[PDB]
Amino acid sequence: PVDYHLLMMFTKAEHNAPLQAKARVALSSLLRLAKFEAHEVLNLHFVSEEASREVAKALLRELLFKCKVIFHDVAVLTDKLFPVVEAMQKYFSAYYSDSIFFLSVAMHQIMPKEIPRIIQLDLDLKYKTNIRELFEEFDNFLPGAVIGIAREMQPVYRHTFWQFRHENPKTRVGDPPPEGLPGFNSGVMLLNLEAMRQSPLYSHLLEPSWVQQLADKYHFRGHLGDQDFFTMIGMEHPELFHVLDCTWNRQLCTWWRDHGYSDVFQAYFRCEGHVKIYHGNCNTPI
Ligand SMILES: O=c1ccn([C@@H]2O[C@H](COP(=O)(O)OP(=O)(O)O)[C@@H](O)[C@H]2O)c(=O)[nH]1
Ligand SMILES: [Mn+2]
Repeated sequence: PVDYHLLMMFTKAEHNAPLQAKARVALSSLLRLAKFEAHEVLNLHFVSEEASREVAKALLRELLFKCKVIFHDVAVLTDKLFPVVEAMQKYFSAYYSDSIFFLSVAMHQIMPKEIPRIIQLDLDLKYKTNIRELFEEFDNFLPGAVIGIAREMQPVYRHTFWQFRHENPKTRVGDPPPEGLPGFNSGVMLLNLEAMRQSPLYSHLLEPSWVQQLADKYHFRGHLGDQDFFTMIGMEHPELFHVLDCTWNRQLCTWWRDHGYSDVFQAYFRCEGHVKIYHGNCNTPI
């Protein structure tokens, strides 16, 4: 048998109608279109609390290749994360309870060594293709590339990196694609735990003094959590990241188009081609 792992955040879903609607659109599209071979098996991980764990199990019954469903305890992962991720919530969430928002960053240390690869996914997504196809992007990784991640389709990182761009007028940090680095979106993340455990550079970029050094270089104080870490790391060492085509995560949020970036917005939001996964971020309907 061959294992394919997906991870999803499903916290505070109890008495949440907007969230449960999203998780219905997401999980229904995922499973209705997901097709695997008979020997191999799809593993669906969830980090949820006892309360939302019930909500998930109840939702999966309506929608059930074998597909094993694993539930991770929110508190257990948080408690495991905290000693590793304390020194970077003061830069990317600029107190203890909010350690679970940096899960992707330390996925290799939290997950068992038995798991070599995982795809962490948002629940405001809509799947337009078979999810087995996305796993094929792992093969397109360069050696020394640890994370598969789609680029950010809003000029958020213009505003976040403002002081660095103010000081470096020639920089590509915060610039639109294809010539510039717009930053990353955390909605669809291909985490190569095997590569993460083995990459010395990534092992060092997780350390406090390194984080401090790099945040200070970019004058970085963000609020986007794990997404902020990868994005900032992506500016220094872009080769750690395998940039997924925009069609694998087409964010639909247009907030910044109407709140300051009307002119440059398109250069970030643009994504030509047949969409494979939609991302209805900032509550944008699909
Ligand atoms: O109350 C919540 C809200 C969100 N999420 C999860 O965290 C992810 C990030 O939230 P959201 O989609 O709002 O992020 P955005 O893409 O809007 O920045 C979602 O996909 C959900 O899986 C959660 O567990 N509880
Ligand atoms: Mn989202």
